[PDB]
Amino acid sequence: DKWEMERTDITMKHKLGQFGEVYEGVWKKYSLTVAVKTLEVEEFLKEAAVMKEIKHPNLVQLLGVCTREPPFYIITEFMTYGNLLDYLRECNRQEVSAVVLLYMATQISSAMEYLEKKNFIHRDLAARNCLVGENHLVKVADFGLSRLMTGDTYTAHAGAKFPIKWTAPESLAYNKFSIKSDVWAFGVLLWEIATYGMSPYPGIDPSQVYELLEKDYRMERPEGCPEKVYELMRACWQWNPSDRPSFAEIHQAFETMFQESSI
Ligand SMILES: CCn1nccc1-c1c[nH]c2ncc(-c3ccc(N)c(C(=O)N(C)C)c3)cc12
Repeated sequence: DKWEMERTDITMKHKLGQFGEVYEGVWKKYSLTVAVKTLEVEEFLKEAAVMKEIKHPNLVQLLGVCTREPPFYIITEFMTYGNLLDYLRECNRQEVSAVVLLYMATQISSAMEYLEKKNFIHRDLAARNCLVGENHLVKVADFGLSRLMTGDTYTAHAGAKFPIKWTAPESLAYNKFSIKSDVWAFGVLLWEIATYGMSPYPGIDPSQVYELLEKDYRMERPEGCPEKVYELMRACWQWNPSDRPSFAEIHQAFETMFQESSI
């Protein structure tokens, strides 16, 4: 297809390794700095297939694939400032102000509304899996997206391990994932943003989080976080998946807040 590329079109500059086999590269023809994911086989090739169907300003854009013979490449745009978590921790808070925080939440929710619309599920939404470009542009990392009709559920493989503090209670107890477990994770992401990259449930060991969530314990409102934003967080953390808002509802709320904060 139009996506298929020659391996020799790209030269690798620097290895980037929390994301795995991921490199900074050069698309020589365009003098363009790119990101390259290299390599099981069938899972990797499906990743590439799904990414061909993703087209949104706030999801990392696929540029090309090398899938004919090993070693296999997935080539995407390069996000200059790296992951959002480290970006928030290291930022100038006078530059990355409250309105900027709303702007980033609006961008992420836009991408998630798109996935909700297009029957995709993320399953690993967190600040570490969002990427930052110039001028506070934020894009959701989309290399591990899966096909799932919005409303349907996925049952994780036996012995699966999750990032507990981002993981919805139905996922923790029953290994069940849906768009609503993404909504839960987004709530935790909101908290990460509001705190400029604090670790969620600070001091609480992961193995004790589920029992607390049962008892209706939730994280308290972060310092300086608007009540409207915290109410959205808490709506995302509703015990019953069906009681949580949709990303369409969430995006509309943030877009309104961002427009009002600008005016
Ligand atoms: C498919 C390729 N891929 N797999 C995972 C992420 C990306 C990626 C795509 N586009 C990217 N654009 C930029 C970066 C990037 C750049 C600099 C950085 N310091 C970091 C960073 O946060 N650290 C801690 C290594 C991340 C990663 C990706």
